[PDB]
Amino acid sequence: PLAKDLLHPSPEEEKRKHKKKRLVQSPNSYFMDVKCPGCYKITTVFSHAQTVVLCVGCSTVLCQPTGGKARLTEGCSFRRKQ
Amino acid sequence: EETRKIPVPANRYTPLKENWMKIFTPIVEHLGLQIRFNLKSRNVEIRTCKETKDVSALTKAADFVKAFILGFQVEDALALIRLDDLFLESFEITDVKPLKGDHLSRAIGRIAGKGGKTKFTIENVTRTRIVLADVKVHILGSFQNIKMARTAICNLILGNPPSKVYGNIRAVASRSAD
Amino acid sequence: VVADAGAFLRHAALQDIGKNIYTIREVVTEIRDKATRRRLAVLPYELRFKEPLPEYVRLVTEFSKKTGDYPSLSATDIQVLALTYQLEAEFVGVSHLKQEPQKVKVSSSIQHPETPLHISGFHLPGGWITPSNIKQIQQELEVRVGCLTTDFAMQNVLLQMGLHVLAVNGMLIREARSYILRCHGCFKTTSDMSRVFCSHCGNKTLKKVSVTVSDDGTLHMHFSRNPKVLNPRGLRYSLPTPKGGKYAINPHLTEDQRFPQLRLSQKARQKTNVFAPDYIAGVSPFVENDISSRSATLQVRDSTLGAGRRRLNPNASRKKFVKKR
Amino acid sequence: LGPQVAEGENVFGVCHIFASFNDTFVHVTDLSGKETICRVTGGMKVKADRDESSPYAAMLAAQDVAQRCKELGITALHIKLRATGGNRTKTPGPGAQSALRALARSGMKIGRIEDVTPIPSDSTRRKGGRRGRRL
Amino acid sequence: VVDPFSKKDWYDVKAPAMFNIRNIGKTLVTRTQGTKIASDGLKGRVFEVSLADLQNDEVAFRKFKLITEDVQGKNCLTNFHGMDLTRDKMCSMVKKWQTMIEAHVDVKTTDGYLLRLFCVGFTKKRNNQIRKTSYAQHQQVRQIRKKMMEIMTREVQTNDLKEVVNKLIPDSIGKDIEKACQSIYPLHDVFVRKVKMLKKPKFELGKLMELHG
RNA sequence: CAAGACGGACCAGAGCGAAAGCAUUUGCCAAGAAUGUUUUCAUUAAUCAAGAACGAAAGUCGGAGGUUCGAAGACGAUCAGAUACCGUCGUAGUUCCGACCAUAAACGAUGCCGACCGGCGAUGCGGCGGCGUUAUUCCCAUGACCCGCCGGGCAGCUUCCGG
Ligand SMILES: [Zn+2]
Repeated sequence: PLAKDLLHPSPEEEKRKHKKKRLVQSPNSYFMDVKCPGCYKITTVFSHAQTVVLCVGCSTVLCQPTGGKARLTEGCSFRRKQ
Repeated sequence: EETRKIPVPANRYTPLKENWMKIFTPIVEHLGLQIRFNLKSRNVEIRTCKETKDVSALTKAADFVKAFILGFQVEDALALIRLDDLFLESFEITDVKPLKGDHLSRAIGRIAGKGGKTKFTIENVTRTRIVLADVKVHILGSFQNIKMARTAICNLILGNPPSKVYGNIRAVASRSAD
Repeated sequence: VVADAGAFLRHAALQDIGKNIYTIREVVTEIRDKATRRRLAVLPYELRFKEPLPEYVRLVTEFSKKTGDYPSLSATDIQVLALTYQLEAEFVGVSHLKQEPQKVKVSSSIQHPETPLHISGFHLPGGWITPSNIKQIQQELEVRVGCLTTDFAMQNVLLQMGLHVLAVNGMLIREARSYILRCHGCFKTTSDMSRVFCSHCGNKTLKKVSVTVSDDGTLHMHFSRNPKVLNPRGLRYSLPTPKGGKYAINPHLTEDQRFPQLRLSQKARQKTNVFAPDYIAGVSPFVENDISSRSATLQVRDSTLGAGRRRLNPNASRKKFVKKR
Repeated sequence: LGPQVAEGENVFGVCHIFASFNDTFVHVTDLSGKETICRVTGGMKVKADRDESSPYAAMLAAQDVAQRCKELGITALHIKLRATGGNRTKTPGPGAQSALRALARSGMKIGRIEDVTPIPSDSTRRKGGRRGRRL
Repeated sequence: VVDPFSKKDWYDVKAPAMFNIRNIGKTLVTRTQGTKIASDGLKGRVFEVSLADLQNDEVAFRKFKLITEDVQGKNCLTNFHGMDLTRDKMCSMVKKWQTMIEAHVDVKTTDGYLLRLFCVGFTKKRNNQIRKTSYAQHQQVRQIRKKMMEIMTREVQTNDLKEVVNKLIPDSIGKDIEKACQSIYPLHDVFVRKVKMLKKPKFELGKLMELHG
């Protein structure tokens, strides 16, 4: 208290903070690259997707909507993009 | 050989554990009764053995342990062990007046008073012991003394201030050949 | 056959079993109970007082600091232990005894430290207290020299050495299981079960750990692998500003802080005893309460009273219309 | 006159001890409860309405019932305690305790102590008003 | 003046074959005086027998209502009528910082006895729990209730009174409910607290013979 | 056996609702907060004279029903002067349906919206990150606990922030 550099805070405090209460707004979501266990097709899936996404050339369910992050089916592979 | 089993709540387990020697020693020493505490059924078990001196001692011990479980001190129920003409009468606080919520809590307050003082004053005049469970009142004493104590408590929990109750019970205790 | 204060405190009529009955003067002069002091003026006088030369006291001291029981014992306990050591050296050969005691081995279980095992009355699934078991329920019951000691720490160091010990019973004891307090900050163990602040780091952090000692000299400690024991739930809460005067009650943070004197009056701290021969002459079945003293208006309570209230965590919800003293 | 039982086994009755807040009833019945054996009130032992619910009347009642049951061969009793129940108070009074102790003294083996007080699930309105009850 | 108990008779009252102890007591019946038959007069009596008086090893907080049906020469043959927990046990089980879950079914046995079963269960505090309360949410409560109804419905429909009474004595239904409800919320003290007799078939004499011996 | 009533204990400084208020099971019906979103619109907002929905209990009209309780009223006791208290019975009412009434210590005796100024950990819901125990070691997720973090809540403790 009484001594806090408001311009340059630690990354731990900014990741701890609510997303609208950061020094500059930044979302907590991401676009993850998903590969089905069956086919080789690349799909891009939002981390908090509300809709059930299907593989285009396989017609296979990739994830289910949840209260927060969309959980993937078992066996699917994913990586966070950039 | 017959037995009596009485339950214990979760809030009286630790007082039972701390006061356990002071409970089981008078029951087994001069009354001659077997005693155990079943942890699975949460029951105090009192039994008659060959060493029991007389009949109805097991009833005396059952009243003693029941009074301890209801919230009385170990010596105040050892009074039930020694004396014959002592009883344990209890009632709910809503039995005389339908009280809801905060009103009810205030009624509990004016059985206790500040620091418990009011309660102790009744215990000084009526020669009883009063235990206040959460919505329950238990009186230990003689029959006429139980009547005086319940009159004081019922007067308190329908609105009377404590000073009027003190004056009334002191006049009654003067009239009761105490 | 040496007698500690626990022999006379528990009324051990054991002068017949022994012949080398040796006691210190300070074990017999520090007793304050009137009944056993009256008993000592009636009992047959076969005991004789004997004082140890201090080389044995020195050696008992350096392995008392090694066994981890030196803060637990007192000075007169060291005197009694040196007395039985020096008589075992004087009469029996000394080479029977091993020094520099063994290492303790760790074996933990899932049982809570507050599980009521080895309590005589309690029974899980028979365990009965009968009139034929009262004289026998003392502790876990199991040639020329012996002890009459009930304190556990002396027994712990004594069986760590290897002297046979006996109690107010007849037959000697081979195994001793009990409880100790262990600090989980500084890892210093105390045999004093009454204390709540440890002697080394001074924090309110001692927790119960069970111990078992064999006659061979093996100590082993049972810990509890229960996360409820080491849970920091109600430990951090806002404390009020420190207050002084004649009526302040501070939150008791250290073992030696100076509290103001707030004692109950003698009428307030009398409990009725019902088996007195003159009890029936009384006008009331119970002792009259204290409603007139100044300690009644200040709501002074006994130290043992209200223990479960202190055990609730302060960051919780009490009932709306109550105040916690 | 009574059951033809060997000395080892006991004859069981069921003693309903109902302590109302004006007197006390000691009602020994069959194990079924349909056929009765004995019953004396607080009022048939003391000749005063003031002392009708007193433990004196209850204990005299218990001795009278115990003697009558010794006459008819019943040696042991199960106990079914009772208060008025319903809207009223639920705890059996000191008269029920006095009757229980007095029949315990009078040579009776005691079976099961069980409380049947008619606790309502969800009651009707109390006999007193909003102002209160009992002085 | 004339003693009423001189004309009375003592009849044996005996339990069915499902229990180890048969003779559950004596009953007092006024003799047949021409108009009313003593055998017919005793035929509608309900006996409240604690289960520890019926089996040696079994716990004593369960009571069986047993109704008599036939008279066999100073023997009163008896049949199962109901079952209920002791009020002391019920008052001890209802603690504060937990949830009470109730269920009931109207279910019919294979031999025509229509019963009403009640089931009580409590949420359990775990052995490492720090929180004071163990409240279950409403959908969890509904799922537990639905599972209890399904379990006791399938356990009573497939049997008659013989196996139903034989599984009510150790409460196999209660232990099955406790084991099956762990995947939703851990249950603490589950019992079939009450069994009611709603409908009985036409009375048969042979049926009581295999129920007795 | 029937009748009407009421949903105890569980039941908490817990929850929901604009308030009055709301607690037996199941099903149906439309609502709603909060949370989550790198969704969409792009100032659409706040407070509001006039006006309008809801509004405990009591009470008034029509119908039904009346278990308990019960104003009035009838008795019995109680006393220099008692006509309120107490006990028994009991009508309107207390219950339901459809119309009225718009009042309470209808309370936090504290307008609503927005901003800033000390701290702490419990709880309710949602979300996130997790080493472990459990659904007799669960074959993988998922429920129950355990440790933190974020958002909106019901509240609490502490403080010489300032008043
Ligand atoms: Zn330490």
